[PDB]
Amino acid sequence: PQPSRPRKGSLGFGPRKRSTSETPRFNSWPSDDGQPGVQGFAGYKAGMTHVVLVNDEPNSPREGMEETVPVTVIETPPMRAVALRAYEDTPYGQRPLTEVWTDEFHSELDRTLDVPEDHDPDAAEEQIRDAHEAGDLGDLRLITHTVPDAVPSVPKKKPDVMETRVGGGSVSDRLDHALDIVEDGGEHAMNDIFRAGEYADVAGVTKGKGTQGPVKRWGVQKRKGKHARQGWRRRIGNLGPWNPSRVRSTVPQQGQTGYHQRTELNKRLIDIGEGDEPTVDGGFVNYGEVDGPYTLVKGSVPGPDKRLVRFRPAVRPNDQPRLDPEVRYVSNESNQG
Amino acid sequence: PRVELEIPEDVDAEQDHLDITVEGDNGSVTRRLWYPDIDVSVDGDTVVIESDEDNAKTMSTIGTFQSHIENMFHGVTEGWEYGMEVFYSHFPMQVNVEGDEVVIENFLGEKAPRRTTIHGDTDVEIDGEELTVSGPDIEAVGQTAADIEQLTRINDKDVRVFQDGVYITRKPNR
Amino acid sequence: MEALGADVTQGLEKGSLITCADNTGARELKVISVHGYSGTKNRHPKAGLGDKITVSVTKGTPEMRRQVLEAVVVRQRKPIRRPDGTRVKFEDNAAVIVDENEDPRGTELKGPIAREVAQRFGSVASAATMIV
Amino acid sequence: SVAEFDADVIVDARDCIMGRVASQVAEQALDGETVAVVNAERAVITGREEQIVEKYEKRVDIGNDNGYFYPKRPDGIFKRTIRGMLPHKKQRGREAFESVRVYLGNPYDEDGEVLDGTSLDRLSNIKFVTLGEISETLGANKTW
Amino acid sequence: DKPASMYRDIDKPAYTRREYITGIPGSKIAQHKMGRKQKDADDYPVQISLIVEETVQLRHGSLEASRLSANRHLIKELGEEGDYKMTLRKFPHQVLRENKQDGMRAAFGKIVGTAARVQAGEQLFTAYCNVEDAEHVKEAFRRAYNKITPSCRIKVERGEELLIA
RNA sequence: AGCCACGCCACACGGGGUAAGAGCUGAACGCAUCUAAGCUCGAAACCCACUUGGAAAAGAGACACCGCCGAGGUCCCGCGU
RNA sequence: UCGACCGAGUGGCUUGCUACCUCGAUGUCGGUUCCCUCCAUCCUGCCCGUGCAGAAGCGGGCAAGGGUGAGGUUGUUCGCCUAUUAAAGGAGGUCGUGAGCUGGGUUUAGACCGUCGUGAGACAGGUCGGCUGCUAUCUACUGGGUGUGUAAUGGUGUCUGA
RNA sequence: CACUGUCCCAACGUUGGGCCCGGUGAACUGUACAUUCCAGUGCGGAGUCUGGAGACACCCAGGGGGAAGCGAAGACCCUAU
RNA sequence: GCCUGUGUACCAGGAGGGGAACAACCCAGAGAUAGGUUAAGGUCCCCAAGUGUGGAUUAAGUGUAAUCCUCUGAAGGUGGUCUCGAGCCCUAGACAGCCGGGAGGUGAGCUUAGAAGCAGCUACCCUCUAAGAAAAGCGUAACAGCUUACCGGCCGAGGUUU
Ligand SMILES: [Cl-]
Ligand SMILES: [Cl-]
Ligand SMILES: [Cl-]
Ligand SMILES: [Cl-]
Ligand SMILES: [Cl-]
Ligand SMILES: [Cl-]
Ligand SMILES: [Cl-]
Ligand SMILES: [Cl-]
Ligand SMILES: [Cl-]
Ligand SMILES: [K+]
Ligand SMILES: [Mg+2]
Ligand SMILES: [Mg+2]
Ligand SMILES: [Mg+2]
Ligand SMILES: [Mg+2]
Ligand SMILES: [Mg+2]
Ligand SMILES: [Mg+2]
Ligand SMILES: [Mg+2]
Ligand SMILES: [Mg+2]
Ligand SMILES: [Mg+2]
Ligand SMILES: [Mg+2]
Ligand SMILES: [Mg+2]
Ligand SMILES: [Mg+2]
Ligand SMILES: [Mg+2]
Ligand SMILES: [Mg+2]
Ligand SMILES: [Mg+2]
Ligand SMILES: [Mg+2]
Ligand SMILES: [Mg+2]
Ligand SMILES: [Mg+2]
Ligand SMILES: [Mg+2]
Ligand SMILES: [Mg+2]
Ligand SMILES: [Mg+2]
Ligand SMILES: [Mg+2]
Ligand SMILES: [Mg+2]
Ligand SMILES: [Mg+2]
Ligand code: NA
Ligand code: NA
Ligand code: NA
Ligand code: NA
Ligand code: NA
Ligand code: NA
Ligand code: NA
Ligand code: NA
Ligand code: NA
Ligand code: NA
Ligand code: NA
Ligand code: NA
Ligand code: NA
Ligand code: NA
Ligand code: NA
Ligand code: NA
Ligand code: NA
Ligand code: NA
Ligand code: NA
Ligand code: NA
Ligand code: NA
Ligand code: NA
Repeated sequence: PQPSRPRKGSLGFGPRKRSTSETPRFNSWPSDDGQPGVQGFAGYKAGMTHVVLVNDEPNSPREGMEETVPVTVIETPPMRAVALRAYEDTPYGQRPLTEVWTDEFHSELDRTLDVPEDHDPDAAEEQIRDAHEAGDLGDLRLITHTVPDAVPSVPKKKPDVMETRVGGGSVSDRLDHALDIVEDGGEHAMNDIFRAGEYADVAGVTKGKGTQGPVKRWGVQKRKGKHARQGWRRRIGNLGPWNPSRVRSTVPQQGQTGYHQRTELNKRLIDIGEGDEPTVDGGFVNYGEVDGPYTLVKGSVPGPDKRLVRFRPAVRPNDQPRLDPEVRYVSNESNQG
Repeated sequence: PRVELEIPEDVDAEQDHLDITVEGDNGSVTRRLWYPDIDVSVDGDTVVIESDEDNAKTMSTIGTFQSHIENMFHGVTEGWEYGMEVFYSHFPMQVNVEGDEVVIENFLGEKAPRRTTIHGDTDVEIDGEELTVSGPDIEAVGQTAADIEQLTRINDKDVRVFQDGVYITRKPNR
Repeated sequence: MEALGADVTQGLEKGSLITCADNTGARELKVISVHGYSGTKNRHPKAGLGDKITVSVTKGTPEMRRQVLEAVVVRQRKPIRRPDGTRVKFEDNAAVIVDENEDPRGTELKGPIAREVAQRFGSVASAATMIV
Repeated sequence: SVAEFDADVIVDARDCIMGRVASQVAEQALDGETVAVVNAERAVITGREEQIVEKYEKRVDIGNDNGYFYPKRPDGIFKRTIRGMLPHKKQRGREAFESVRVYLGNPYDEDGEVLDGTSLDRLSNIKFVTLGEISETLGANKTW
Repeated sequence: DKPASMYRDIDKPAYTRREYITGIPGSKIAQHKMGRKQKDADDYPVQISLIVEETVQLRHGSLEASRLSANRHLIKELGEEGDYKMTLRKFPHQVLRENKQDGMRAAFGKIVGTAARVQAGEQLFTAYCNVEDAEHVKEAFRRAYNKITPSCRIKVERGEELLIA
């Protein structure tokens, strides 16, 4: 009597509404086991191509043989860690304490912030160290931003600004490590945080679909057979039982679909290069040509071309890193045709 | 009621709040003894367990506290010792101490080692097919001994046929 | 089961009529069920290259007809993907009758078998003329 | 939160029975007093931990679209306990309630006072739980 | 097997008069006198009774299951010719109706069976035994009280001082 | 081209506390006893972990800089992630 | 492991009883689609016993997180049957769900057959045909805006986490 | 048998609407109040009673869970000298 | 929360105070206005008045529920715990535990191939003793072997039946 079947779509990604921030904000950070280091990076989505690879999986019967793998090319020029923020531990949880800022700024950063003309870094740094001595110091993160002007395919000169955690080492060593990076002007690269063959989590705001119906948005069935000709095609049977007499939020309905934040786990970094190697004949469709620092990600990444995406080291990897996998071939074939 | 426990020779007993500590040549044991309206105190050379309450539940805990303390006396002087014997039929079982855990390899031919972590200051000493488990705290030692036996438990097969395991042989007295 | 070493889009359903490629005397087979397969509400049980399927003989010798047997799908029209990314597809859909031990019921196979079917059934591969 | 409440009364809930304190704090707030309840995490509820915990777990569990929002943290739980003793929907009730604040630990310089009748004797009782323990069980992040 | 919840209460008038009631089913009770019938009750040092603690109706099928399960135990223990006697004192005089086969039209029930009315505090069973066998009658009675509606008291009415000590 | 699935990528360890259960120490009841106080373990279930939303959380939050005759924002113009 | 007799109960899924609610109408059965729930658990996890060697079982405990599918006859619910399956559990939500669908059945007006009737006609007996209205005021929810409060100094950017 | 989007399982596209703007411009319905939700109670099927929970106001689009929604002094059933 | 009597008081046609709400349960029968004091029912907060007093019980959040469609909980269990009895044993040392001793005729007779305390039938004597069965229960093919009865010691204050 009515075979069962799972509900339509997950309830874990709700409410499905427009993201308030087109720059994604990481909900979690990797653990502190390693040496002091910045816990993420960012870049701009270009497109897709494929790659022939040598299977490095020790547990595959195909180990050593060639495999074709899909890749999303992301332009990953260096970013600037322009400040160091410290969090205090309080009964209400973590709160920003103070910030140590550089005096050295990229020319376009004033399109976004009101850049400090007058700051006292040492005072801030002192406040931080006093906190550490009191054992109230709870976290250390860098205020960082991208340099889209270094990516001509992307129309924006206005930088995207995001805060990224610094993990690893003792708190003291971590503090020093953070301060060293910032004072320079903060310039750092994909090279510095990530190595090819490692797993990253990639976060991004998905392609916007605007308003869509429950069939697309939730995966409910279309009306079937005779039912499909009666005046109803794409609508669900009912909004609920007689009682409770109200519509539950769990029933699939139309609404904003796409343009949500997603964090996708365990994305293998196939290569971190620079130059025009990955670029496709004719240009990446609706994007442009890539010549410059880039990252190849196994498979797919959330978002349309030009969208900012964020990297962090995998917080829950299934597999051991197999470093620097061998790339036999990278297709430059036109994506038109 | 009131019960008095004469502290034995070369043993010291200190009581801080609801904690009592017992020191001897074999070591030190501290215990929380906490039950409504039962006072445990060190007066001179005698430990005193008392309550204004005579009810069955109170007497129960009093008798329990007495035996707990006496066991502590025994543990810091004479010590506590459990004997254990490994038996196997077909697959030779390797039983060793690695750090703070005792490890069992090739149990019933299993590729994966079985492990248990030793409680407290308990010592596990293996000689051939014999083990001895020992220490000052009878709680820790008894449990460590038990964990070793329990570690060879098998739910899925007839135990009368599959008897392999480490078993407690000698159990302490007094 | 053992990995096929290929990604399959199942091209067959419960009820599909396919070629019996072998000398058993069964000509046409009707798919009935797919071994180890569980679907979902309203979904037609689906079978493809390298699946073991329960089968019914619709066309053939009188003695083979109406019989309910097991078989293995050795060819399908819907493409499959090989590890180098290329797609492979056949001219028909074909299965080979097999016993409880997965040994072919007949002494001869008719037409090509997909290489991946060897990664699963040795006896069937062995009896193959051509493997692609 | 960290806002520096000016209290006519600072109550120490440490080893005190939550409902007996709450009842007294409720009446004082309706009497015009501003009240700070301090060390909420160390406040106490008598009885069998397992049934106590089931009750509070049920409250976290219950809910719907309209919503039942039940606090996991010790300060929240204490606050809600007090709200139940006030006509908090009426004006004088909401005013009294907003004159009361509960704190994890003691943000004040002075120790609080122990209200009569509220104190639990740990030497006479093993069946009870601390609010802190309840919150940990409920899954609260322990900041105290 | 209709449940006793239907019949166990005394709510109804006494309905006993066979001159006005026909088709009354026979009782399922085999015997009211058990053990040694030729022997006087007073020959025994020990007298034990099962006392009913609530006023109720016990129907004849329940009396028989109860009697049976008690006497079977005595026979199994003291032996078929064993030295003892047991009396079931009550007889099922009250006639029972059921409205079966209309609904509540002409609802007066057809005759379905019989029950014994027992006032609280009365002796249902009385057993007479030798001192050595007294725990065997207590046990028989325990089995017997499980087969009837009310809670029961087991009482030694003669020779308790001889029992145990 | 785009949009799509029939195409492709990714989606858990582990820890904590328990139930049934297996035990330790242990009285009441000099013994015995997994339980009465105490403790060691132990479920796809509970909590954390992970993803999503979330300053209207009325205790309506934090930090840094910029600005209060001017920071910044809206309108406008060319467009579309 | 099965378990009679008798005795005591729990549920509110069947059936019956009652006639308390509605006859200025609370739209039927079955199905469908979509959502939530219960546990007396079919599978899965952890266990106990065995007439437990193993393997395969049987019986029981905790446990509702997830799963419990596809077809042939029949309007059917139910049920029978087939091949698969870890298993293809059972209930409640106005016997959930017609301002959502369907309209095969019951139960209008046409007609035939059987039975009954002098007859008009009837049956609870079978059979063929036989309609599905409404532009959403409120509430409810899914998504999207505009304002106010926070704020007797605004803003930019980054965060916190009840 | 043949055929096929009836189905697996849905996609993309075409035309007219829908959405925004100018102009034209009705009707149904309305005891009152009305931001509700979970339970309870009540003539036993409550937005309005009771206890709690939740709830800043206004507006746009949606598909129709509830107002035992609107529409018709029930055709069924009984009763009427 | 059914049908149908009967006596009575109530609702209907009865306010006001209790009872969370609530025709008939409790108080109460009521002109207006005003000051007192009570009734039912309450006195930790919501909420007027006690975190009242002297005792005792309960650990189950039992319970904080007069009456009731409305507040369930039964038969049957319970070394959970508290209280009140009765009998017997005990500092001439009880109850339990631990240690020691449980001997010889004799492996009783019969049966039986052998039946040795212990397959079965019958008998169930006698010595040495502080005490020890012609054996109360495991155990063996049958003897081993392990206990129980029974006695002594250690210990020291209640124990045991009901
Ligand atoms: Cl449909
Ligand atoms: Cl991984
Ligand atoms: Cl199938
Ligand atoms: Cl909620
Ligand atoms: Cl209020
Ligand atoms: Cl206590
Ligand atoms: Cl249908
Ligand atoms: Cl009057
Ligand atoms: Cl409670
Ligand atoms: K009607
Ligand atoms: Mg239609
Ligand atoms: Mg292309
Ligand atoms: Mg091409
Ligand atoms: Mg087995
Ligand atoms: Mg279907
Ligand atoms: Mg309706
Ligand atoms: Mg259950
Ligand atoms: Mg569920
Ligand atoms: Mg229905
Ligand atoms: Mg249903
Ligand atoms: Mg409807
Ligand atoms: Mg309709
Ligand atoms: Mg309509
Ligand atoms: Mg029809
Ligand atoms: Mg028809
Ligand atoms: Mg028809
Ligand atoms: Mg009601
Ligand atoms: Mg309300
Ligand atoms: Mg009418
Ligand atoms: Mg008519
Ligand atoms: Mg009237
Ligand atoms: Mg007051
Ligand atoms: Mg209760
Ligand atoms: Mg009552
Ligand atoms: Na239509
Ligand atoms: Na249509
Ligand atoms: Na309806
Ligand atoms: Na309490
Ligand atoms: Na809640
Ligand atoms: Na009739
Ligand atoms: Na009974
Ligand atoms: Na765990
Ligand atoms: Na704010
Ligand atoms: Na009924
Ligand atoms: Na009406
Ligand atoms: Na229906
Ligand atoms: Na489940
Ligand atoms: Na069927
Ligand atoms: Na209905
Ligand atoms: Na319908
Ligand atoms: Na309709
Ligand atoms: Na079409
Ligand atoms: Na509606
Ligand atoms: Na009157
Ligand atoms: Na009232
Ligand atoms: Na309660």
